[PDB]
Amino acid sequence: TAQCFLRVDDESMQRFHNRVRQILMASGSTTFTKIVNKWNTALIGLMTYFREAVV
Amino acid sequence: KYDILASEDVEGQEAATLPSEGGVRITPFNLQEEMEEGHFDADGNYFLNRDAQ
Repeated sequence: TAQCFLRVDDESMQRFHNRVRQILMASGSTTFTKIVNKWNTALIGLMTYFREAVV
Repeated sequence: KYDILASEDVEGQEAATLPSEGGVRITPFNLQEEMEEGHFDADGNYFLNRDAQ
């Protein structure tokens, strides 16, 4: 009887973008493994909470 | 700030004098020049002295 097209809140996209900005900005002298670890944490959180909304 | 590693820490920095050979340049075996250009860190990074000119 209906459909429900899904999206991600602009607030959520901005929050994730700001998280990645914190990643890059707060780096300085950290190893590369820590940076990629934080990136993977952010990506997994976002993409397992918003499964089809990301697509 | 992180203590810049000494050129003795790496060791084996032979004081080569040849500037170039076969067209290609000859890098100095001593990191004094690179340290002057931009200091290393305590763990082998390359914080580069900002060239404001």
